[PDB]
Amino acid sequence: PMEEEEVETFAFQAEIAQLMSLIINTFYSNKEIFLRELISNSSDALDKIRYESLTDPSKLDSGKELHINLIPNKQDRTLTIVDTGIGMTKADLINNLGTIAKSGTKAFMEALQAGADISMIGQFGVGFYSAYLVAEKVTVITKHNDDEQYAWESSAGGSFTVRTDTGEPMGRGTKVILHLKEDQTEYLEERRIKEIVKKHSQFIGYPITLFVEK
Ligand SMILES: Nc1ncnc2c1ncn2[C@@H]1O[C@@H]2COP(=O)(O)O[C@H]2[C@H]1O
Repeated sequence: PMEEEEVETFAFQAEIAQLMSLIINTFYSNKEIFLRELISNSSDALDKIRYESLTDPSKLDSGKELHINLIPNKQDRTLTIVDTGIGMTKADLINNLGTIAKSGTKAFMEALQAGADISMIGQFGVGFYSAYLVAEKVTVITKHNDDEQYAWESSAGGSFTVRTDTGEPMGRGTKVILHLKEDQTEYLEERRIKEIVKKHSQFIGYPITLFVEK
């Protein structure tokens, strides 16, 4: 019997959409920073669950260990960043990843046309969009204590979708799946992945594990 599923389609805030287009349709050197950005956010989410749980231990019922996994997959050209942080609720997703204006956006987009490195992206608080340096399509699966597991997704172009996730239950945390663009498969190489972790994500304060298929 046929399953039904609710999809909600949202427009990105105008300047996000401008920023997203700028990321996708300009050449940038040094695109490797995208991974530093996503580890940072897991690091943030990880600090959050750690602190929130000192207030309330039961918040770790969804899992005690707080870590980041990196999962490259050469068959489907996805690199997946997994954390056991606080996760995002449906409203966390909609507000935080595209809906609500960010105050840095205009300044950063002026900083790029003046010729700053896309490295600067973190300090303007629009670092998540660096995913678009290397990915044609991003999926975010997220599970917060206070909420059901949701999937956000966007091929840029002005829009993203949210829906309840029907895939594997995660427990608590965030899964960012980068569907990588063809010319960017280097971020599937465990050599390359190790290189950039050690270069840029040195003193994130949670263990990081790379899983290599073979
Ligand atoms: N891995 C993650 N876990 C929890 N929340 C996240 C994650 N990635 C992004 N977010 C939310 O998306 C937001 C984007 O801007 P900020 O990094 O300031 O804050 C980020 C978080 O609020």
